[PDB]
Amino acid sequence: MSPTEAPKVRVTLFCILVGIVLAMTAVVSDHWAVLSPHCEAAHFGLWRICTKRGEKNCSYFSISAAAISVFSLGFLIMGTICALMAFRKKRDYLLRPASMFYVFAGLCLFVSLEVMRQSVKRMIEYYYSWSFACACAAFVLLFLGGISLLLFSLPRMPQNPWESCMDAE
Amino acid sequence: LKLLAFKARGYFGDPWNVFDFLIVIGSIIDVILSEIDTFLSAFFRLFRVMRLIKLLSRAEGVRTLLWTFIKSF
Repeated sequence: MSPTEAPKVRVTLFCILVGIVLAMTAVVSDHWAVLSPHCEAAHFGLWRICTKRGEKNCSYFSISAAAISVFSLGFLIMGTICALMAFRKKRDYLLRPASMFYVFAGLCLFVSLEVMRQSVKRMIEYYYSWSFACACAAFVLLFLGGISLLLFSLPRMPQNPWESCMDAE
Repeated sequence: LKLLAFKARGYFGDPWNVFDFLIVIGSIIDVILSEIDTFLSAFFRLFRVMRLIKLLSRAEGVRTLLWTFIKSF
């Protein structure tokens, strides 16, 4: 009850509940780039590429980011199944593994972010408004709500010779 | 082997086993990446190097000294 029902571990776990959906806001919305030739204004994403002058023509062609963000959405499911099952049956060791997959799901958007930047750099201007700063707020959420959950979930430094990491009780 | 020999309850109990798990997973992703690259991220090739930290799992004087100071800071 001490590492799983403390409030400092549930403020963090509710914070991941924000970043679990903001990284889902990014992975469906295709709004993190603006092609601006000057009409041929196109808005890039992972899955659909839509050119807007209504003449809303959304289609596909980017592959790297898409493939990479199957894993960022893959670790997330795999981390929550560890996290949803670690609040019951008095097991808390499981809380730590869940914190692993949220760092990874954090860092598998950050490849995605870097992968999407190259596409806009090779292809007329660039501007991101709606879903790069979404995912750069779900990167920084999941990457840092994972490392802090990790240090909030371990037994902790003993601070005395008798105390030990991983011991009686 | 370690997992099969600790029903997963005692494996994830040792703070070093968690580090082991972390390293492994990342190292694999690295390989799969290097793969889906050529089938159709200089951060994942850093999971190979982090294995060396395990060595700190046996060294008992280094580990001890380390903890001692990391506990004062």
